[PDB]
Amino acid sequence: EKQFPPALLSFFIYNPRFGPREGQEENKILFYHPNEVEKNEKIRNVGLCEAIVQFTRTFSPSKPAKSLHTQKNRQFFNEPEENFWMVMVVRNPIIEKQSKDGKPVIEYQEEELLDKVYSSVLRQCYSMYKLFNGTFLKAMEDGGVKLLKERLEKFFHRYLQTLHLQSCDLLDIFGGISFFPLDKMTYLKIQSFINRMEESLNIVKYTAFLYNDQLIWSGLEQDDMRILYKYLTTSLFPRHIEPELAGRDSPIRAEMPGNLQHYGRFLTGPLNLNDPDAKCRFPKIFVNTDDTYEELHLIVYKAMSAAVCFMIDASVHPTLDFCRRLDSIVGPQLTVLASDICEQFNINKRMSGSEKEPQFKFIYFNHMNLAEKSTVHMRKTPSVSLTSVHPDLMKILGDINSDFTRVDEDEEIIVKAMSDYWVVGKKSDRRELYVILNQKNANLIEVNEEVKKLCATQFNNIFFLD
Amino acid sequence: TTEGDEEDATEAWRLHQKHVFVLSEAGKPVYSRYGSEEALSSTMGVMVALVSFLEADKNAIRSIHADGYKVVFVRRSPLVLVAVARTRQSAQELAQELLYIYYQILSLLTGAQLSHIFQQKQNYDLRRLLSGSERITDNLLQLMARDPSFLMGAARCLPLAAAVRDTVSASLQQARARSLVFSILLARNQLVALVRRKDQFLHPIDLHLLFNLISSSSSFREGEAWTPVCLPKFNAAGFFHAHISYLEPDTDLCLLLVSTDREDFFAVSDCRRRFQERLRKRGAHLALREALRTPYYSVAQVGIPDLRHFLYKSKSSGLFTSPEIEAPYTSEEEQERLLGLYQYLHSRAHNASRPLKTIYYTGPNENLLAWVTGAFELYMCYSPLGTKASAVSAIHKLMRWIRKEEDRLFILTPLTY
Amino acid sequence: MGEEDYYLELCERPVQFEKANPVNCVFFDEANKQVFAVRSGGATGVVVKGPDDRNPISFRMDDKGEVKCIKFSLENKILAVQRTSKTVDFCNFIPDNSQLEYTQECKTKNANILGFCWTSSTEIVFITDQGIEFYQVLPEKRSLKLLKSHNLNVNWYMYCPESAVILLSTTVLENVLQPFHFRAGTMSKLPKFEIELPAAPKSTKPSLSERDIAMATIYGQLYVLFLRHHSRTSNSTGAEVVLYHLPREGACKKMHILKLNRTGKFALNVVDNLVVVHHQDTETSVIFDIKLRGEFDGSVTFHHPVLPARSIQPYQIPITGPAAVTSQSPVPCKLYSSSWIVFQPDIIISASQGYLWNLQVKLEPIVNLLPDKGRLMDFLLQRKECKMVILSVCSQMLSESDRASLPVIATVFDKLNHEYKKYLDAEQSYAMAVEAGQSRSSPLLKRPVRTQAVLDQSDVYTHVLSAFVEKKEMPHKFVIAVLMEYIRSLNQFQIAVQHYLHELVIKTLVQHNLFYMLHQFLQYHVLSDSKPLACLLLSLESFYPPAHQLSLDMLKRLSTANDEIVEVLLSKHQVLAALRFIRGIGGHDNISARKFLDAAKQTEDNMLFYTIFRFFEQRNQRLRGSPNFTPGEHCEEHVAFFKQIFGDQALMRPTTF
Amino acid sequence: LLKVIILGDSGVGKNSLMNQYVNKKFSNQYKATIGADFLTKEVMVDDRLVTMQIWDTAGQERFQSLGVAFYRGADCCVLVFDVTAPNTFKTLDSWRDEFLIQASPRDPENFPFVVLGNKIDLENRQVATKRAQAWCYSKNNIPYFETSAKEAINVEQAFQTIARNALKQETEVELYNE
Repeated sequence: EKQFPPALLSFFIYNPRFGPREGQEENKILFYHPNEVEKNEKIRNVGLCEAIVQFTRTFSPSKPAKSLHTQKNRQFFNEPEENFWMVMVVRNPIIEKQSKDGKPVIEYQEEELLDKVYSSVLRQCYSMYKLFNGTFLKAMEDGGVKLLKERLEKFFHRYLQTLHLQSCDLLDIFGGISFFPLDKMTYLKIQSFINRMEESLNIVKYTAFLYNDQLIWSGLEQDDMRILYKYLTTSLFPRHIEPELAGRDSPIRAEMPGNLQHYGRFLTGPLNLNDPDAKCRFPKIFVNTDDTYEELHLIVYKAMSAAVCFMIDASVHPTLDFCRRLDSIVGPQLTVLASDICEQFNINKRMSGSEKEPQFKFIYFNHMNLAEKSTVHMRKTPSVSLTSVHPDLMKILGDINSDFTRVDEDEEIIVKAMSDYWVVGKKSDRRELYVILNQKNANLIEVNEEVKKLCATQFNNIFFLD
Repeated sequence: TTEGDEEDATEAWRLHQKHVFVLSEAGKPVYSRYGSEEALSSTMGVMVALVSFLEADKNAIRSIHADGYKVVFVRRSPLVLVAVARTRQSAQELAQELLYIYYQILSLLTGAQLSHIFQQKQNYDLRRLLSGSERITDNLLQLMARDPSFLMGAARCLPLAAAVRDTVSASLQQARARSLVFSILLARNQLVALVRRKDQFLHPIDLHLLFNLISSSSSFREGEAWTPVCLPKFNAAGFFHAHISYLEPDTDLCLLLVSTDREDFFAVSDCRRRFQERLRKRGAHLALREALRTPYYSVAQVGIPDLRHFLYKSKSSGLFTSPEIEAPYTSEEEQERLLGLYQYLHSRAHNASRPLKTIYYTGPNENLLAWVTGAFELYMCYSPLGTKASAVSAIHKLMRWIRKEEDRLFILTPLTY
Repeated sequence: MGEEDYYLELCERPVQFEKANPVNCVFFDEANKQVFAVRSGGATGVVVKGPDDRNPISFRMDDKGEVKCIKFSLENKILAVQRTSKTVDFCNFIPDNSQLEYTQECKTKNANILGFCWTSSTEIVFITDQGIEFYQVLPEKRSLKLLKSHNLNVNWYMYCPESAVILLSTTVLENVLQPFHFRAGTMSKLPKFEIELPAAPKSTKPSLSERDIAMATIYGQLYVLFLRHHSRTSNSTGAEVVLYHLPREGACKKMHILKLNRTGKFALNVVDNLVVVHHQDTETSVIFDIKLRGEFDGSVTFHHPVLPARSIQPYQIPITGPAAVTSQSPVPCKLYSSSWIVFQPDIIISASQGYLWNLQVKLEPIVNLLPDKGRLMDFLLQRKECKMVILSVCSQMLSESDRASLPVIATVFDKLNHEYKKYLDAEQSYAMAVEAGQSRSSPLLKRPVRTQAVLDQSDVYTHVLSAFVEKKEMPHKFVIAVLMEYIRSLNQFQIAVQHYLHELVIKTLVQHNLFYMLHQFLQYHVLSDSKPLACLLLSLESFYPPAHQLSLDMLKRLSTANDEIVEVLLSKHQVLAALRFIRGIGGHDNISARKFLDAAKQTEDNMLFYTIFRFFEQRNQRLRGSPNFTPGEHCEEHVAFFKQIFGDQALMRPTTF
Repeated sequence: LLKVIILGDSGVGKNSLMNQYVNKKFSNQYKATIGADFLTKEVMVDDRLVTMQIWDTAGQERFQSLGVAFYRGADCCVLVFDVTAPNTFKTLDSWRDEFLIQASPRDPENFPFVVLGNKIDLENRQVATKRAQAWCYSKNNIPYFETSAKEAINVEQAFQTIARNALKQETEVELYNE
């Protein structure tokens, strides 16, 4: 038996104004992955997506198409900037089953994908590109279609190698910032330290403060912090924490001369402060791309577990003297603070005794501070987490989420699957809470009671219904 | 004529909620539901290309989704059907609605006669073969939007007296002619009794097409008009024949005698009176008329506070019951809105991959429960101020009122010729 | 040098009296701090001037010989005069009354009175070269009943009134010290101790004069100061002043040392718990603090001078006398004159001019001569009257001219809140022991006095942070940093954060359009819950939209603000949600049929509103008794929606039992 | 109604060549002259109203395989070739070939075509009109018309003969299929 999971069939970006006249149709395509496809096939897929948009603009001239479904692919569109359409073509699952005549046959499981997961992934692609490389039209006014195409290729040709659509789920519909639980005292200490640092480093312009890969503080705005958080916890922290799991024989840790009086150690830019000609290659992000359009060097300094993200303005080039001074200043302070928060978190974990695994496996998301919590997803690998419950229940949660959004009010949907698994979901006060209860032989009232009990244990200070 | 009128028209032609078009595999408009058949070629020219575009590269267009309104494509050998809904209906349900429209076009003229007239010339205009008979296919959507038998795929039997049903069904059972297959006695979209040829089986899609046939035109009320009809789900090959005695000139109680040959008008039309006479002399005709005086039973009879409507279907037999939808859902719009909710629960509890057996939805409007088990599918609809305890209590109270009053509101014994 | 250069000033209203001339003998009583000027010549006309005394005590006595010493008892009731070598006279002093001198001679015949000490209002000690004799005065009887005594060889004596201790130098080298205390008219023995001597030359034997010892009351404790001059050698570390701690119980222990880095003559004083030393050779004054962190060599604590040596502020004596009509300039008294004599505490007398001064410490000038705000605060948290100057520092620490680094502000606030926390703990313990049933006559239950150092949030809100925030000169990031720094110090010393501080943080966070900062401070519970804060957030609904929701859940976390939640939900038109909420707590029987469906036609699904009227009696009809509402809540008037009515509802079956 | 497919050639205002006759921007782009343009008009032909549904087929070899389907049930195929170009005349006997192989109507030898020579206003004509006329005569009398899509002359009569001959053909279709 074979269960072919979904997989990125294609991805492209076009603009239906470029090459307005025939003989110039190839000028519509600004990017196409994979690039080895016959040119006529490129223009056929682009023509089909543009035709579908032009079609569903006959019935609602303001709301163009958002996804097209077929037998072997679902194609999700997106218009992030005026007339710059992106399209992602995913492949439906396949059940390949051996027949008794000796010929195994393929059945395209047409109705197994969720529109929301992959539309979110597509908008996430655009927003990550926006963070790391500007916008689409600013790049145009800067350097023409040639520069636009070059930037698009150089970013996406590498980015799309880390879209693992085989494991996309609800937590991608969410796209949230898993916060760290802290009390008044430690959080105010963190504010004191951040103000100290930013004032003793007068060129530092913005700041973020992560702990254990879970955000704590964020100087940036809200729309520009979720992308940067996804980048920090997907592509920055795992690669630079892996050497501590791969051992002394790593080709990067060997060139990492640490400091003895403080555990401070960089993660971007000059990673080894002793080589006197170390280069200051800091990643360079774009924030507030709507109003002020700032370009900032990103300096991730990581103590034991905590991690400050300083954002220096564009022109102010940090010299290696600046990096040595910054380490000398921040290392001891950040080591003290990281030890403080680690001790506090350990003591708070011990204070909550080892009660049996909470029989409600939930998922929580807060549409305003983008907090997000889950005990159905286990961190098997820190880059992307893998769930801990049946895939059937995950698709059930997907269907529930898809049934919610139709009106933005206080709703709740309880369900019992034929495995007798109870699945609850509430949407209220701009929050969504999905719960799974493996309670066999239950009834609706006991299940409502159980959701009440979990809500009182964890979200008591979080508005909800009884 | 200035373009101002055309502008006002097409600006108000797109807010309609259930645009349905059906066209031929060439690109010639067969049927257009809310628009003129002339303009909505050019548009709907697009509609065949998009299908024949994705058909080139070993694929098929299956649906388009904006945010707010789906657009569903369905293909059958001689016709493609496209439905631009604006509702909360998953792609599958709209596909079922289009398949009903297609099985309807199959009922107007046989389905082995479409393959033939389109394998002979793909140029064949089909809007001048099934011309005039649009309101047979234009109301079927309205029945699809108000009557809940479609979403449930079962016939709603009339709540007749326990014994009177046996008498009327016996009067039916006696008049068995050789050129007969089914004898159906329906009363205004409800199934009083039915007697099929022995060891035969009817399909609810066919019953609903006959319901639409009768409820569509008014001619059926004057006298016995002997008409042909093919029931596509039973035998797609050839025609059947049936005629329509609206028994009492004031009320509406038609019996159906579907037959196997075309010129048996008299051999089976005798069965009309050979049936009516014994029933009328039994006096059971008076009890039938009296039950017909009020065929809809409200929900207050159940004696349940916080309960606005319900549907109940018995998997054992295959029929269902439902009160009159009356209290807030009276406006012909709220009727579809409520109807769409049971559509949601029925699709959500019958997803062959992931099946459920208890739902509950506590919204900013009617909040509903949907129980399902081996024997029966029970769907309800409350008032939003209903605690879960109150709903789980009403779901046993109503079930008791059903199991107690069952034999009155159902058809318990299948009658065979 | 301007006024911003000196810190030791003199009294604005000094005591001017008749100067010292061979006819008018002048003496001083440190116990009562009264100067006697007696014009002899038979009719000894004595005038008495004190610091508090409004009208100088003027009177006449007879010249019964040369007057040697004169002192009044406590409350100034009894006068005692030593005029002879063995016999001291006394007078029950009633003003405007003739008093008979009664004479008492010492018990030991060959004992010579050095003087006397009015230990209390009715008891007195006589120090003779051969011992001490403690009597009590019987003025109406005009006799002295000898209470106690002790015969001992003596070089000289010294008396401290506030601690009421006599000290006697007995050994010929005067380096052995016999102290004696007095309490409740009872004499008590204090243990003897010894003074180490510095290196002496072979030209004489160094005699420890009366002028080398002093007694002081520093931080409530009794200290013995000895002025030890380092004889001139190549290793001359300058002269010093050693503070032997003399406890009321236990051995007198050398505890503190004071380095002068000078050689010559010195005049000591104690002003506002500081030890002031004047070097007369170069007219310099140095202040020592004993509670400032000093060099602890493991045995004793050494202290540098707190500030750089300066001269006492040049003083301007106000003109007095009948010649004051002419425009004469003020006379500046001769600072550091050789006629300046010192008495503990803080009393300097000038016979050359006949003036009396109580040296004082100004605190504004130390805002400049000491920049280390850490030590500066360690210094201003001990002196009295330190609230105006501490607030001036705290507000100057934030002006753009002298804007201080942030750890400096953190340390300053930590010290202020340490004082505040001490006061709060003392007050809580007092109130708890008061409710615990302990009486006021208990020596442990005294209400803790709130000193001038304690700066509660009211002060740091009125004098520091309000103007600082409203000045709009500082970079707003600095302003919010200072605010959250104050709040951090507070929450660290486990103090309650007054809600108005949170209102200030919100005012500032919104005024500079920092909104996600407000969201984070709300999410992590830095701006704690309240009804007024919820009102403020809800008011902010226009600028930053989620604030509305940020308010709502706040109200929910209150659990004491139900009706507020209900009115805000009615405002947001979530009628169904308000209803499903009030039915949750339990008030669904007490609610009014009016509001929920009189605010009905504003959402127009009237069964979205009339589900409820019958429901309104589906709960409690048994209490009243009617299908439609009666005037129970004036609802009998409020039947006005059944006009366009759809369907058949029309009444509740009024269940009555 | 008449499903008329208008074979053209890319290069001559393929995106503005047909828009004179239908007099309205119904057809814009929906896989249109990148796929095939869809545009209609009512004609009064022998006092009968005919509904011409017009599919301009893009000649791009990248967009050609959609020709097998777009040619189903054709009532008239109209060939547009340039009088100023000899190459699209040489191709005129290869125009009909692919159309007859893919559309494959029942009776191809008499299936109605119409040849249209556009851009007559432009000077320096390379194809003598008589050349195309002789092609038509040797091709079983396919009606031909010279027209100017920038002048809108005589194209109405081209659609006129389209609709008349194809009305004969459609009466024949209904007669055979019954």
